[PDB]
Amino acid sequence: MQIFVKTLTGKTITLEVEPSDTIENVKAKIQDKEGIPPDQQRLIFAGKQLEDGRTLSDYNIQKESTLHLVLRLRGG
Amino acid sequence: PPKQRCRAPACDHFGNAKCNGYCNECFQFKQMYG
Ligand SMILES: [K+]
Ligand SMILES: [Zn+2]
Repeated sequence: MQIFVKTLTGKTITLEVEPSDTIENVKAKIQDKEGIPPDQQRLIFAGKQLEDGRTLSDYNIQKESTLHLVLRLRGG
Repeated sequence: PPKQRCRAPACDHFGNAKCNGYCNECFQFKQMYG
């Protein structure tokens, strides 16, 4: 199963994933492809922000669904 | 000028012209990973 992640540059990232994969997993995949620390990643699907400990399926993300990636700094 | 949302997907910050329509924050990230 593949999904797509759209970045701030309009680039589409293609990820090989499973329905049971977590959001944290998906962000770790993005870090591998792009080099972006997961704590700076905000994933959005259907306009809703996605929580680290939840599965893709929990958000009804399906084969070849597209997510949006927003990047934010963290100051603590 | 009038106001405009950042051109980055799903970003709801305001963009500016010095950053080509992105907000400052996305423009920083863009200078890094773009
Ligand atoms: K936007
Ligand atoms: Zn922005």
